[PDB]
Amino acid sequence: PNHPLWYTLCDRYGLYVVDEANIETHGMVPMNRLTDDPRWLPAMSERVTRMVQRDRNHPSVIIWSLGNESGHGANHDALYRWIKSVDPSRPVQYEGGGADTTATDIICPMYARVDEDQPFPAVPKWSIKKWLSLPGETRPLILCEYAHAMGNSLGGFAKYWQAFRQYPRLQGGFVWDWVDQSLIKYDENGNPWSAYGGDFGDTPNDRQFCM
Amino acid sequence: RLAVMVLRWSDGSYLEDQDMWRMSGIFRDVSLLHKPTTQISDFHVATRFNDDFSRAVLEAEVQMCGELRDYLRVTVSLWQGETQVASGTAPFGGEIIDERGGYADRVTLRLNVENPKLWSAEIPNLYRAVVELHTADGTLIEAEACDVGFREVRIENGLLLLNGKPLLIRGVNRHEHHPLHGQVMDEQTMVQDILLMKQNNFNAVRCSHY
Ligand SMILES: [Mg+2]
Ligand code: NA
Ligand code: NA
Repeated sequence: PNHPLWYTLCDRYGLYVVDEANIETHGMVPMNRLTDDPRWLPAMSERVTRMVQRDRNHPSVIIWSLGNESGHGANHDALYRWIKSVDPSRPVQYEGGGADTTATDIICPMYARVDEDQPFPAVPKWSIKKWLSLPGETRPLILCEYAHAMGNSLGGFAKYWQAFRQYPRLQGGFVWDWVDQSLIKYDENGNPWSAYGGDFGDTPNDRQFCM
Repeated sequence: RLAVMVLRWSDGSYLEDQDMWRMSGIFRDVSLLHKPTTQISDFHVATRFNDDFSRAVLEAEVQMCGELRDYLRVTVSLWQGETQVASGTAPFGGEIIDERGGYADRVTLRLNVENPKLWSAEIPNLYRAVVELHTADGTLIEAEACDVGFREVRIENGLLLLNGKPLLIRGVNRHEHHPLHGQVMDEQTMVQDILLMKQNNFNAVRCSHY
């Protein structure tokens, strides 16, 4: 959840917002180790319920998200249903565990390609066109993350938009991402320079991946 | 002496506007068939399966025409080669279907088949079903027969399934056409077509359009 002013500005200027619980357990092995564990349900529940209690009156918020990259655990299903009960006015989405689980109203993959399948075990990233028409699948597809804009990038951006315009149920996506997370450091003359992972003696680090 | 007056055009032509040569005549077989007065007038064969296709029930509905009699029987027997695999015998008289009763002139036979050999384009396993109309005592009146392929066709979750597996149709539309004989079909040409189709990785044909 963002600084509270953010939603007021989105209300007034007019932007659709996905409000997302502060829950990410990406580094767990497997990714759902905590989110499938009932002992972590109380902690997760508060991150979801208190966001809804804070932000539910903002019209800019159109979709609730259960968090990010935390696999798919029984705790997600429980909190999915909690939101659906207390606030029927907004769909709930969640990408973890393969982007089309029972804890999501929207197929919301990250970095699924337009035409090319990436058939990873357990959590495949289907071509978005193919994904829509998988046997029994009926939900809209909106990429929670796509077109990773790291450095000289956004190659093939037009391919997404052609697909979005052609397929009614491809309803767009959220580019990753808005702003480089570089930090300012200063040389011996006080001249500023943009720093990334590792430039602060931080180790292990993931170098320029913050930008 | 038979006299047949064949018209090229009729009100039927309005329903026969296929993209093909417009021809006319007696272009398929003519035959004489002798049936007994008490006869098999219709029969339907169905095959239903359990979830893993390790068990089947062949269901055969048989209809008769002629005089209804207590001594009449139908036997449906199922054959794989010279081996009889299942048999069922019953007198006529279907189950009650409404307030006025049932079909006295019908009977449904149900034959259990364990581990049926399944029919597909890949392996066209066939059984022979023989439908005997006969007396209780076993005097034959007449027999009809057909080839039986144990297969289930169904659409589930948006997939066309054959025997529980999603088909991939390598199909072709085929008209009945011969460059010399027009729209008259012969066994030799039909067989030539089927061999060529299968040799070229086709598994399906649409009877375009009749
Ligand atoms: Mg036409
Ligand atoms: Na669309
Ligand atoms: Na990053």
